[PDB]
Amino acid sequence: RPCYLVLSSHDFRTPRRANIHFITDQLALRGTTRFFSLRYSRLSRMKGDMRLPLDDTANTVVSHNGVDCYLWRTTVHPFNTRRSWLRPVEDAMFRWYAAHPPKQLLDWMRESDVIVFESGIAVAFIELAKRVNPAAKLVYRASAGLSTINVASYIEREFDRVAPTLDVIALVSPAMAAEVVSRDNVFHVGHGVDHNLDQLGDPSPYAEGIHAVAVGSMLFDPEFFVVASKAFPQVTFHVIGSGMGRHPGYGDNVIVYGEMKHAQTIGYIKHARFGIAPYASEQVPVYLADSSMKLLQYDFFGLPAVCPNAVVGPYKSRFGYTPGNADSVIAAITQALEAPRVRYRQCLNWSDTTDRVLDPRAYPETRLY
Ligand SMILES: O=c1ccn([C@@H]2O[C@H](COP(=O)(O)OP(=O)(O)O)[C@@H](O)[C@H]2O)c(=O)[nH]1
Repeated sequence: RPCYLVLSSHDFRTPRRANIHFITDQLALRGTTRFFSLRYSRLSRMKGDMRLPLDDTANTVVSHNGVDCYLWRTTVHPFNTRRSWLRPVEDAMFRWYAAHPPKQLLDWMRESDVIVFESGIAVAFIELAKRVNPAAKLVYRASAGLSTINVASYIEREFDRVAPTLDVIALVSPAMAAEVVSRDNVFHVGHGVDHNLDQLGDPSPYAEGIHAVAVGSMLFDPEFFVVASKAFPQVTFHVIGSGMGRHPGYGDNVIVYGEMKHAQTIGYIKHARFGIAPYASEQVPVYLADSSMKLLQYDFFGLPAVCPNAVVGPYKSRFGYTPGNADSVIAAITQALEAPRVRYRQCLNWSDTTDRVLDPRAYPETRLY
């Protein structure tokens, strides 16, 4: 039993699990498992961080589902000011941040056999991990491209600097490789799915009729549903965890649900006629076609999908539209309604995914070079 440390600006305790949470669940099955949460400060708090409900636990270890969680709270955290004249202040703050890890981080690094750094702020601690524990296998999990996150220049330069020294760079999408300045240690590992997705998919939340589903708040475009619901009165749109309420534009054929536990979303997904990834913008990375979690979930079931053209990507059963263009929304839906359900996409479970995250060389198909 190996001991894992995950560094991320997620916190493991926050209710909507992201990819790193699912991986972390798998790590917790394999060995000790600590999740150290970064980029959280007093500043964070006065800006609406998802982690604020955890604030009274800050800087202490809390056990959550077999994971040791630590939300690091500093007074300020370094960030992209987005003003290129403020750069040397940024560099200063990132250097300062990186130079002042808490003892708990250092201890956890020392205790770890494997340290996973999620793309983002965690980059600032890769070198530190190498110094603290050169025996630790250093796994960078690229949930997102650095440029997409729009990290400070410091983090890009630092990532570029340290990236070759990482044991594993596990890209969610090969499309991320262009901006990763390393080769021999760069691997492709999607997105897992729950090993029991098919069992979770039964029963059925839906009565008779045609049901379409959207799950998730990422770039949530209510206007999609404004148009789609009006244009398709015979379709019931199930809008789950959109991060917002009932937009006044929604037709009565839209059902708006609060955030739903992942396992419970699945029946809504499996038994839908088609799913929707209503990203409000096409100013999105090319990799989002691969990295979108909801689209992966639809894909698992072969659920035809309506999504912006920019995230259709190299996939069947995705019908692109232009956000804000009613005609294209209607055309895409019209096609989705008639698309057959076929499981085109191979979806490894989270356990098999985590295996390849940790030892991609044992699975040579993951190699990008
Ligand atoms: O109330 C919710 C909202 C989101 N999700 C899931 O959370 C993941 C991420 O959703 P988000 O929109 O934030 O990102 P995306 O899927 O579009 O990448 C997706 O698999 C959703 O299916 C969920 O289970 N319940």
